[PDB]
Amino acid sequence: SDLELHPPSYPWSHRGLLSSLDHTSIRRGFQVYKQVCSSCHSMDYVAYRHLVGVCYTEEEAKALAEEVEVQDGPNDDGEMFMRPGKLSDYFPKPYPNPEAARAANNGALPPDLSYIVRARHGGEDYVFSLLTGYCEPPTGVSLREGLYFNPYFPGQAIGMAPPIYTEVLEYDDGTPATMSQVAKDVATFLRWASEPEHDHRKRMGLKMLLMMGLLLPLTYAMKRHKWSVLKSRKLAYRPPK
Amino acid sequence: SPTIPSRLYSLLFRRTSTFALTIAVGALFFERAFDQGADAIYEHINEGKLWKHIKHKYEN
Amino acid sequence: GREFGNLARIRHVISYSLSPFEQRAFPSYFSKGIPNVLRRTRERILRVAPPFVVVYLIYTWGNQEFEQSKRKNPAMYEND
Amino acid sequence: EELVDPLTTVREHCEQLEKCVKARERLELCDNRVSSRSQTEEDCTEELFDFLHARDHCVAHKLFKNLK
Amino acid sequence: MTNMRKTHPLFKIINHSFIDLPAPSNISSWWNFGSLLGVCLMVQIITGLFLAMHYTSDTMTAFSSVTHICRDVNYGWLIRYMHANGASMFFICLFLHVGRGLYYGSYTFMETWNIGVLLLFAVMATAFMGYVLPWGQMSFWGATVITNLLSAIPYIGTTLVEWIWGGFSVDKATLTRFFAFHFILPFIIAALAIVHLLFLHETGSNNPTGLNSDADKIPFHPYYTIKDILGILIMFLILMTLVLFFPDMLGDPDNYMPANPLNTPPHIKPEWYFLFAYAILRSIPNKLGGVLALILSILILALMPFLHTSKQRSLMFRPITQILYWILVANLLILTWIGGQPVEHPFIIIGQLASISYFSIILILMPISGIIEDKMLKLY
Ligand SMILES: CCCCCCCCCCCCCCCCCC(=O)OC[C@H](COP(=O)(O)OCCN)OC(=O)CCCCCCCCCCCCCCCCC
Ligand code: HEC
Ligand code: HEM
Ligand code: HEM
Repeated sequence: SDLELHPPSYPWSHRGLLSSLDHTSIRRGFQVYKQVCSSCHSMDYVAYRHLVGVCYTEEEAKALAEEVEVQDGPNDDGEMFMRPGKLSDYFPKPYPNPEAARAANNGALPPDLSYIVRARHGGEDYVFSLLTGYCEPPTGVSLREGLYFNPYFPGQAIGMAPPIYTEVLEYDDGTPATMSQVAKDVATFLRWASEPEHDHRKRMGLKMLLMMGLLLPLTYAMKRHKWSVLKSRKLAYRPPK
Repeated sequence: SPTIPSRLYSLLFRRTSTFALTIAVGALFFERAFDQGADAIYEHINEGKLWKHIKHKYEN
Repeated sequence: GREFGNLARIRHVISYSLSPFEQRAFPSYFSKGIPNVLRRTRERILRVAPPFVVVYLIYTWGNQEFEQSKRKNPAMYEND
Repeated sequence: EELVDPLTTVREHCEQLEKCVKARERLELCDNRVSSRSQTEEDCTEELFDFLHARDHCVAHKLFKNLK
Repeated sequence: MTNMRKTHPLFKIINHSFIDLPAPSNISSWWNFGSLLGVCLMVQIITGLFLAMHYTSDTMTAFSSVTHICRDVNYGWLIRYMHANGASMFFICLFLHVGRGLYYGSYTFMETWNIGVLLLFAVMATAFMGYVLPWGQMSFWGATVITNLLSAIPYIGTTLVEWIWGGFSVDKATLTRFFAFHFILPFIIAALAIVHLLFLHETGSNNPTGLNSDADKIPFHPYYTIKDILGILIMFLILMTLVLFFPDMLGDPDNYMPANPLNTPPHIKPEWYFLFAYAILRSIPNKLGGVLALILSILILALMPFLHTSKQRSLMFRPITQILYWILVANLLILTWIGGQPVEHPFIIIGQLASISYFSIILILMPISGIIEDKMLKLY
């Protein structure tokens, strides 16, 4: 069907005008991506050093980077070799090229989730509604293998199997990993991944509002000084008759 | 008894060079005070959410 | 060629002004600003507003007409 | 001791409201009409969309207070 | 001694154009807008220069360079979104400047008006190629659609489009030459703005009453200096609340995907300030008809000084033409709304009626109304 279903507005902790992101939720959503979403989706523009000072310390992010193996080279014989990862390494590819993703995902290409709440209408609301909106198809419509019904996906036939259920991973802080909690955490993490400057942007905006609230009446007062020399000027016509 | 703007004019605002000096000194002091106040407002709006609020839990 | 001194020929006109340090920058700002703004908006509201009012009506009608254009016609699938 | 998703509890609590149960009634009238006909190309995705729109609107009104 | 301000040959021009320039005392805040445009131009140039130290005009690396600017350059996201929202602010100030010129009869300064419409064409071309530059999905498909409809010219159109492309389609050569042209045109815009200021300064500015303001003129400094400073401050407030709080309310989300030639978007738009012209371009079911409709929809401002049939310059004392002017602003907003809508019912008939009404109000209704208004004052 060509009819579309808009996702609703959720009360996010960063929804407000000066409201920053909850960094524990970004840490939990990074764990959700690492354990679930990294098998199919890529994060080509995010590195491990971006996690320092946001969700993890330097040594925690160093351990996270060294858990994986990165292709590197050329060696002195001219051959490629695996090495442990470091902080300057970006997040590992699931597939070496998109045609391998097409072959491994029944013809569908799992998109790079680095701008996925910036490239979709709804933002993180759309991601939450897509992850928590898998349901049985209604009567009249039928779907084949490799397809799953999702009313928030355009066309209502998504090639992605439902990846999140109750207790799909174990959190580091002991939070109960329900489907809604895991989806909210990964939506917060994807919002941070699309907008890493978000808290700094809102702090800059707060300083800008304070500075403009200081400076606009003062510049208005200077203008009205230099113009109130003219705005009380009185004229008189005195013809000699 | 002169008032505060009158004494501010007599000591600082008359000469243009002293006007520039008090503008520069007030600029640096206002910069320090304004960054401190605006920052404190920003963590007061978003307490328990920034990295410096949850930073003590993970550092060893 | 066109500067102060040779702009216009003015005779018998007296202007009075005072120093900006002598007068207030906001002389009765609200108590005369509100009726002046009300006078200006009542002299211009009938010329300005009704085009934007009918833009609002056309916008709402077009959006709702598109929404019922995407609506399923119940007359179909009635014969069988 | 299964870990209960708060989204489910909020979902039937929101389906207890009136616009959701009216849209659900139209959905059952549609599946009664469609599933009892042999050959047709009718699909009623639109009032399933209406029911989901109302239900997830009132779910998103109050879901996030139960999530840590 | 010697007055250095009125004698030094570099300070003499600065004096005559900004300090001792006799300006009308009663010009409203609308006369700020052109100065804002100049400031916006400088802002764009400055931000553009700081985008040019990290941007690469290669189709493999353009999106990667833009993401590197947003993510790794210190405050690079700030400069990029300042550049984008400053282009939007440029077009806001440009539209209000043109509306001031239309309302107050400033088009009787014919040379200034013609240099203006040349500047408007140059700014639109610069913004189009700049929007092509990040090489997103939306940039590639907007460039493809605009050049494909430019191919409608008979007997030279396909050759001209393949010459502009440098190939069979929109490719690496198109992006690199668009980077060069988008770099070089704002300096030509600055030179044309200098010519614009000279052609205005031969005769002074217009006032909202439309009368000869020679009896009441004031120096530009300090009155319009501090007024322009206040307008600059307000425009900076709106620009920074557009950048720091709602950085994507005016852009399209599909530009954050990489350019896929295989995948077409479901709905193709230019950015919002082109949108009304796009509506006019699709109000005729003929390719040449739509192209000439767009060209005359921009060039009707150049045709405007020959349509003035009234004995009064401004619209301050002309209520019927005021009503027609606000109806013109109304259906310009309507065409802007239609241009972002897909081509089904009732958007097609609304856009056709809006384009017909736009051309009939500018061409027919305003001179007839001016004749009627002259008849009411016992002048005709
Ligand atoms: C007959 C007037 C009666 C007025 C009664 C009100 C009381 C008057 C006495 C008390 C004073 C109150 C304040 C006065 C303010 C200034 C004076 C004023 O408002 O005058 C009326 C004004 C001008 O009158 P005038 O121009 O002579 O009328 C010709 C109509 N075409 O005329 C108007 O304001 C009327 C404006 C009507 C505009 C209608 C526009 C309809 C079409 C819009 C199309 C927009 C685009 C649609 C889509 C197109 C594409 C699909
Ligand atoms: C392999 C089984 C995958 C897992 C694990 C995850 N995703 Fe995925 N995703 C996959 C495919 C094959 C597709 C494309 C399907 C199609 O029909 O296009 C997707 C798509 C997405 C999208 C994009 C939706 C859109 O409108 O384009 C998103 C936002 C998405 N997937 C999210 C997502 C998340 C957050 C995951 C971790 C829990 C995740 N996916 C895992 C394949 C797979
Ligand atoms: C000579 C000065 C200029 C230079 C060097 C310049 C350079 C650039 C560069 C490198 C980009 C790509 C980076 C990006 O994606 O933002 C860009 C984008 C852009 N430029 Fe410019 N530019 C200049 C002036 C202008 C002007 C005057 C306008 C307005 C008409 C403009 C409008 C744009 C737009 C709309 C974009 C797209 C922004 C986006 O990605 O959304 N530029 N410019
Ligand atoms: C590139 C963007 C432009 C810039 C930088 C620019 C710059 C200026 C400046 C500085 C002024 C003098 C101050 C003022 O009166 O506002 C001015 C006035 C003027 N401009 Fe422009 N302008 C631009 C676009 C245009 C366009 C597109 C037109 C034609 C529609 C135009 C026509 C005029 C006219 C007629 C005036 C005289 C104002 C009057 O006396 O009423 N300008 N412009």
